[PDB]
Order: sequence, then structure tokens, then C-alpha cells
Amino acid sequence: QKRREREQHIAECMAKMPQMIVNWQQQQRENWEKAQADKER
Amino acid sequence: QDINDTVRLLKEKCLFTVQQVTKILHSCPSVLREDLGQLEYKFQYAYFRMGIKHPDIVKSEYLQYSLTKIKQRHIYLERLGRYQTPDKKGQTQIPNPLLKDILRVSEAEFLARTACTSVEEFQVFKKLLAREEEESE
Amino acid sequence: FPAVRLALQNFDMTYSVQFGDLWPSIRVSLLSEQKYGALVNNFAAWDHVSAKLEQLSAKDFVNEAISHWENLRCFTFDRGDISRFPPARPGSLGVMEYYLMDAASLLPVLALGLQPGDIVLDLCAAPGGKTLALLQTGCCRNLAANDLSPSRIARLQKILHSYVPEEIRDGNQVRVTSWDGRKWGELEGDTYDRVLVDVPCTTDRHSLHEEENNIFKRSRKKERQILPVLQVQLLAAGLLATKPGGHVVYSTCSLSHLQNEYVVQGAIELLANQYSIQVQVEDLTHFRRVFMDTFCFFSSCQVGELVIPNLMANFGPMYFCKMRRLT
Amino acid sequence: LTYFSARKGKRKTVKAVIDRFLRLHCGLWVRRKAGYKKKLWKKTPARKKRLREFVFCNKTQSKLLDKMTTSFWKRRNWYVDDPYQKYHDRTNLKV
Amino acid sequence: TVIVERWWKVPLAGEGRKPRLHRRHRVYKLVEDTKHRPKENLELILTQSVENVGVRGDLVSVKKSLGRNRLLPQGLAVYASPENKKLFEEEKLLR
Amino acid sequence: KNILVRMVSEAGTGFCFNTKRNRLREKLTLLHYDPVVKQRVLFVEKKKIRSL
RNA sequence: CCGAGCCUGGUGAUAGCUGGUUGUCCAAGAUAGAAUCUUAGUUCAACUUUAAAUUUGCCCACAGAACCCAAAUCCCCUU
RNA sequence: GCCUGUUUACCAAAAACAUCACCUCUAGCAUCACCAGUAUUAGAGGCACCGCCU
RNA sequence: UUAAUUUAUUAAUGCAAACAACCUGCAUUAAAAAUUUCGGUUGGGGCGACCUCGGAGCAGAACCCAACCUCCGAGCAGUACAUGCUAAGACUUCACCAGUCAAAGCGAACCUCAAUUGAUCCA
Ligand SMILES: Nc1nc2c(ncn2[C@@H]2O[C@H](COP(=O)(O)OP(=O)(O)OP(=O)(O)O)[C@@H](O)[C@H]2O)c(=O)[nH]1
Ligand SMILES: [Mg+2]
Ligand SMILES: [Mg+2]
Ligand SMILES: [Mg+2]
Ligand SMILES: [Mg+2]
Ligand SMILES: [Mg+2]
Ligand SMILES: [Mg+2]
Ligand SMILES: [Mg+2]
Ligand SMILES: [Mg+2]
Ligand SMILES: [Mg+2]
Ligand SMILES: [Mg+2]
Ligand SMILES: [Mg+2]
Repeated sequence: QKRREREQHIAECMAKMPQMIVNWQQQQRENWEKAQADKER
Repeated sequence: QDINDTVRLLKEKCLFTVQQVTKILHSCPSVLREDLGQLEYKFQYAYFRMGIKHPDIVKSEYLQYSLTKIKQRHIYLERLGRYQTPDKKGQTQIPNPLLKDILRVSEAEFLARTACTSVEEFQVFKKLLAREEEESE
Repeated sequence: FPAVRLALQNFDMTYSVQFGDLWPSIRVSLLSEQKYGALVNNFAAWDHVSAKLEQLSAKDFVNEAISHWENLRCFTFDRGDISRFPPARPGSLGVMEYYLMDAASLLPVLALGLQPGDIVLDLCAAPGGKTLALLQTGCCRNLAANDLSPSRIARLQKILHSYVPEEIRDGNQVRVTSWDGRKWGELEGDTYDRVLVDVPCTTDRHSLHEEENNIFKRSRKKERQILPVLQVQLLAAGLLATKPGGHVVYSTCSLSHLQNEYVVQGAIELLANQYSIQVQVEDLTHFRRVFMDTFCFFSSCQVGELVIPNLMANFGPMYFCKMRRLT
Repeated sequence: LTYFSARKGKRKTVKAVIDRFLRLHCGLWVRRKAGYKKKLWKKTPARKKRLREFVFCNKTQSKLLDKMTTSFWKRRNWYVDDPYQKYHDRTNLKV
Repeated sequence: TVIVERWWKVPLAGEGRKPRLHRRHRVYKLVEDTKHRPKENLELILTQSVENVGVRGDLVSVKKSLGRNRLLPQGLAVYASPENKKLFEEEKLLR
Repeated sequence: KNILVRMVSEAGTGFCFNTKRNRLREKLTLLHYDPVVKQRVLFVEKKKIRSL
């Protein structure tokens, strides 16, 4: 039971992982863009 | 038990004679309401930092006043240079102002006659000292 | 045996004579909390940080000074307010939003008045503060910050990393060195249009507060005694380095007439005799009047200006003297 | 150590040795590297890998440990799934 | 009653042998003082009417102080033993 | 100064590793290799281990 | 024979300190450091001794060992 | 150092210790000391007779 | 003794226990004491300084060595988040402890420089 709970939790996290990584990288890039926009003023 | 422990603090931990304790109770009844620990701190403030001996602490009703006022005025004078704690020999470069001149007098009289400073500066110092006490605690 | 108490004894026995009735107020101000100013990082989101500080109810003493003077922004609380600025935090641009530094420490740089594109020297100023203010100013023709202490050089480097962008610091715009200012006259002469000489001093407030490495400790008696000679040598080196017609500002974090006015006068005399170079002390009385509303000044000063620490404005102590090298 | 106990007259074992070292029947003593659990955040990966290893002891160290432990710890132990069963004996050793 | 416990475990003595104690086995820690336990109640069977407790032959949980100081000494109550319970049961069923 | 913080795998595994970040800086989210999942995954700062 | 009496016992107290440590004869046998409440001591190393296994040990020809800007040393085939 | 006295038996007899006098602190009290006593009392201690000026 | 550790003992109080006091248990506060210690270098004394690590005088040229001394610095910071796992063979501060470099391989992509530190036990 514990083994399958761990496996299914890992499966759900992995399923969410690509979208989460894409969102995180997009957030970093947009923060960088906002910094450049502030520099432009 | 409250009365007995107040008296025992005044006698054993403050080394006030029996007659001195009776006179303290007669002149400053608020000491009874005042909690232990705070009273000892007030007495030791008078004794060590201010260099006031038991006869003077009793003659001038020092325990009547509040610790906040005592610390405010005394530390203000000390940092101004007017007051100076007696050395190991019990001597000071300049005679210290009288306890009556510090505590008994009103705020304006204390600031003019003794401190010779401005009420604005005194208020700033009071706020600063309150903040310092809060940080220390 | 507290070196703090030693410093108190010395400061009493000297400054009481020096200032008469002002010594009690100066003493209480020095022994009380120090009022801090927030110099907004011009490289960071300066406008946003200034708005946040104004919401925190501070005001730009530099801005109000420039208002009646007829590029720096440091916010300070009103007279009598003891409020503390919130600790500075990194901004969006990866640099700290503002620097918490003594407001009076900014006056030397403001008096130096860096013209657009001036080559600048900081002979021994490496505690941060004035150096960062100079960087935020328009000294785009390079700034040479020298100190004799690698520890303070490392601290300066860390603050520059935190505040000044690497793009600004990469070029020769900033040159940080761990050398001796006295040798600096020989190393470079008639080079810098603007020079700031913040000599080591008694640092009255720090000596009174910090026990560690207190200048008034017994073990450092020789250094304390020779301090005037070292300060004169450093100021002479800075005056030698500055270009003819160039401006220097000698700054000291102490009340000592000996360490401020006699130091500047001895530097002038030594430079005019040994090296035959004339220097004229500029008039900072207009500066005093302009900045009086925020800082309390010792009216009885011969050469230079002296911000004295008051309770209503615990920004001192800070002596600064402006000197133009006529020859 | 105690060369003759007061109750049995036997030689005693320093249990501090048992709690720290493994003896291979061949005569080698294995140990962990000191500080392998300390402040790993400031240690490089190579240093951590070096610290995480099981290490043999000197000849003099092994002699000291043999003296400090009794014969019971120097016997053949046929444990079921001992990870060190292969290491309990030497092979192709010349002198 | 004060209940104590050895700090140091005593080695097993055997079956017929007696444990051999030493200086360290005389060191104790107080596990519990029974006098500080919460009060319980004593079961009694009343023999005479008593105010605010009962009338006669009814089991009553009374404070131990009351049971041992007034009721039992004065005979107003008897212990709730099986024999007394049986006897008062016959009394009730005969009444 | 800097603080040592425990970045925890967001892949659901109990994997964790310690990093250093400025106290004043915002909490940390970081791609890191997860040996259990055998893949780079996000890690999020959970708690401050110590201050250094 | 008192800054803590005397006697007995624990007690053969402990002492990194002082002193002592008894037949004959032969043989090998000398200054490198490190840690240590450690420098009056000890543990490791080095050196020394004994026994055993094996094969290379020493001396050393060329060649070779850094820029910043003497004497020699290491390494080393032969012998 | 007030005095007469006391002291390191066995290297110090003193300016040291005590001492009347004065001063400080503590205690409102019975059947074993204090005491078969009771604040002009008892205990703890300082100093050193007395006498003066402030 | 304002050195460390204790309150075993007395005196108080507080809470339980028991029916105000006494006694017992547990706490707190004092008095009284009890056990134990008083590191190293710097002719002594005072005030100081120093004790670990890195660099120079400094071995002229493999390594190591000039202690005491003259000094100058470090008790980090920055980047990165594969700064992951493994593994031949080597170096090593003259011991050990510890500290270094690293082929190949798996898996990925296609550290920095003087010192910047601390064992066991135990949490
Ligand atoms: N590894 C490690 N052990 C510690 C540390 N602090 C204390 N210890 C352990 O505890 C011992 C020191 O005890 P204490 O000096 O009383 O420690 P403390 O933290 O000052 O105080 P307590 O918590 O009251 O023990 C060490 O020898 C270790 O066993 C620490 O920072 N690191
Ligand atoms: Mg048996
Ligand atoms: Mg005798
Ligand atoms: Mg012996
Ligand atoms: Mg021979
Ligand atoms: Mg010794
Ligand atoms: Mg006499
Ligand atoms: Mg006589
Ligand atoms: Mg006698
Ligand atoms: Mg005699
Ligand atoms: Mg005689
Ligand atoms: Mg080695």
C-alpha cells in the first residue's frame, strides 16, 4: 500500500512537472523582461 | 504573605533597617501594591547606578515614584553629563543633583533648573529610551 | 576596563572645553540612537523605492535642499522622529533598493558636487556610504577607491556587488585598490578633478558604542597619538593628486578641532611649503544654510563645516572641508 | 583496558572499539571517515564521496584494535547475508 | 506512599540467587507520590439514616475522609463487603 | 548574510538538498536533478536550516 | 611536631618526581618530526633489535627538474 | 596607644587585642544557655576614656 | 569570592496530603555550607599581546627545514543548482586523524582563489 501510494504520488507529480517547469521558466523570463522595461523607463 | 514578602524584600534583599522599613511603608504605601522584582530593581537602580544610600533613599521618597520616570530623568541627566555614578571610593568629579531636584520637581522644572535642555529633546529621549527598553526586554 | 568609558572620558575632557554649553546636548545625542537615512539606489528602481519611502513618511533632504539651492536621493524622517527605515531588500533588478547610511555622511559628496563626467579619487574612504553615493553620482570618467585595509576593501567590494551593477563596475569606471594613500601623491599627481579624503579618525560615535577595535583602547595609544600626522599626510597626498584647479573634500567622523581644522590647515601649510602648491579653502556657508533645516551645524567653525549630532537630528558627527587647488 | 577482570580474571573488550570498527577475519579493520556526517553543505562532492567510504586501518592501528578487543570478536561468523562475507578473506596476496 | 525507581538497572540475579546491589543501585528517582493521586471514593452500606447520603442498606460512594472519620467509627455505615451486601439483600427482600 | 535552506523535490519524492541564499532574497525555486526520479525537476525552499 | 589533634583502618593511598633495581660471557645498537592542560610525561612517526620472505639496494653517465628577474640538491645506465 | 590589663607556651609583648565611654543593628519574650532575666533588658558588632569646635 | 556544580542540611513561604497548627511529598527563595579547579608563551609586576589557517624575510637551485621574531591577511563572499553517481591510479604539511588530484564508466549538457575553518560523543 505504501509502495503504490508513493508510486502514484510520484506519477501525479511527474504528470504536473512539465507544465510547472514551463510556467516557472516563463515567470523567470517575464521577470527579466519587466526588469528590462523598468531600465528602459 | 504579600505584606510579609514585601517587608522581607525591603529588609533582607534591600538591607533596610526595621525603622527604615517602617518609615518606607508610612511614606510610600504604593510600595505594597508594587510587585516584587520591580521594587528590587528600583531600589538597586537608586543604590548602584545612582549611588544613593539607604538613609537618602528613605529620607527622599524615592520608592514613591515610578521606575519609568526614574529611568527617564536619571538616564537623561547621565547622558547629558549632569549626573555621574559614584566610583568605587564613592567620589564624583561634580556633585550630583539632589533626588528632590530630579524626581520631586515637575518635568519643566527638572528640565530647566537641572537638565537645562528643551522639552522637545526630552520627548525624543523618552521615546528613544522606551524603544531601547522594549528591545532589551 | 571599557575602552568605551575611556573614549567618554577623553571626549568629555576635550569637547566640553571645545563646545561649552553644547557639549551636554552633543553627548546625549552621541550616546543615544543614531538617525539613519535611506539613500535610494539610483541603479535600481529609484522612483519606485522613493515612492515607497515617501509612503513610509520620509522625505528627500537632498531634494528639499536643491529646492532652495538657488543627482542623489536620500530620504530621512522629520525632525524629532525616531522611526527606523525598514531593512533594505534586493529589488527586481537584482540590486539592493536602498542603502541605510548616516545622512550627514552624504554631505561631503554633495559638497564635492561631482560635475558630469569627472575623474574621481577616494583616497581612503572605504567604509561604504560616500563611495556608493559617488558611484550613484555621474562620475563616469572613472573613480579610484583606495584603502589600506583589505577587510574594508572586501566590504566595499561586497556592497558594490550588491548595489552597483556589474555592467557599470566592469570597465575602468571603478578601480578598487588596497594601497596606501600617502604613497598616492607619488603614484599619481595632478590627475583627479575631484578627490574625497576620508582619513581614519576617532570616529566618535563608533568609539563610544562599539567596544571592539576601539581607537581609544590602550593598546592602540600610539596610533591614536599619531593620528593627526597620518591624517595630514593623507590629505597632502590627496591634494598632490588633485589636478590644478581640482576640488578636494577632507572629511572626518569626529568633533575634534585638532583632527579637523588643524589637520586641514597643517595640510595646506605643508603642501604650500614642501611642495610649493597653493590651495584655497572654499566657502561652504551657503551649504550650511541650505542644509541647516535637516542638520544642526556648529556655527563656531573657522575652516570647513561641522554637522554636530543633536537629539532632534542624530545625524552627526561629520566635519567636511572643501579645498580647491588654485595652483 | 582491563587485562584481568575482578570477577572472572578474563581480559575485557573496549566496547568503544566495537561500536566504531569492523574486523574482517583476515585481520583487517574497517572504519568510517571522521566527519562524514558533519557540515556537508560546505564540502565538495569529491570530498563527500571520499568521506562516505569505508576505509582500512594501519598495521599499528589494527594491532592496537586487536589488543583492545578479545578473541570472541576475531572468530569466524557465518552470518546469513553479510555484505562483508567476500571481504572476510584475502586472495592473491603475496607476503 | 513514595514510589521510587533505580536510575541504574540491576543485572539479573538468576532464579534462586539474590541480586547484588552496589552504590549506584541506591540512587533513585521518584516515579510517583501516591498522596498526590486524585481522590477516590469508598463504597459503604448505610445502617442508619444519615443526612444527604442515604437512609439504610443503600450502597453509597462517600469521601474516604467521611467514611473513615464519621460513618464507620460511629456505626452509621458498614463496609460494602460481599457478606454485608448479601445480608442487606436478604433484609430488603424480606421487607 | 546568507542562510542555508532545504530545497525539497517537487516531484513528490522525499529528496532534498541544501543550498545557500541571501536572507533578504525571495524564497527559492530551482531546477535540480532528482536521483530517485532520474530527471531534472523543480525544488522549492521548505525551511531555513541555519543562518550563516 | 595544629592554616585543622592523635591512633587505628581504607592502605602496599597516589606520586608523569627523587632514589634504588643483585651471576659470567659474546653480539647488533645514537638525535626527524607531529599531537598533546603539552614541552620533568605519553601516543604515533623516525631510528634501533630479532626472526622470516623475496629481489634488487647503495655508488651513479648522458638526458632532465621556472619564470617572476654560490656550494650544491633530486633523478639516474654502467661500474 | 587614653589608662590597669591580654597576645604569637618554644625567635615578634608591640603602635596589635581588650578596655571603661560612645555609636550601630536585632529581639515584645517563660521552665536546660540567653534567664529562673524582660527595652534603664538581652544578644551581634564598630570604635576607643574623658573634653571640645563644627 | 560576582570561579564551576549543588541544596543533601536549616529558615521561610506556595501547592498537594490531613482535617488552624503538627507531620509528610513536591516546588521556590535565602542562609549556611559542601566537592572541585584555577590552561600555555611573553626575566618578574601592571596593562597588554598571542594560541588555528594563508603569504613574505626563508633556504638562493627536488622536498622539508630560520623556532623566537618583523610583518600583511582569513574565519568569507560570488556564481551555479549534474556544485549528480561512480571509479583505475596517484599526491599528502614529515605519524595518525584529516586534506588533495583524477583517467575510464553511468547520467547530463553540447566552480573561484591564498587561508575563508572544528573530530568523537551528544542533541
Ligand atoms: N557538534 C556539536 N555538538 C555540540 C555543540 N554544542 C554543544 N554540543 C554538544 O554538547 C557539548 C557541550 O555542552 P554545553 O557546553 O553544555 O553546550 P551548550 O549548547 O552551550 O549548552 P547545553 O545545551 O546546556 O548543553 C559538546 O561537547 C557536544 O557533545 C555544537 O555546536 N556542535
Ligand atoms: Mg546461571
Ligand atoms: Mg601535638
Ligand atoms: Mg608507590
Ligand atoms: Mg659491538
Ligand atoms: Mg610531566
Ligand atoms: Mg597600651
Ligand atoms: Mg601594661
Ligand atoms: Mg586569655
Ligand atoms: Mg614567642
Ligand atoms: Mg619575647
Ligand atoms: Mg604523509
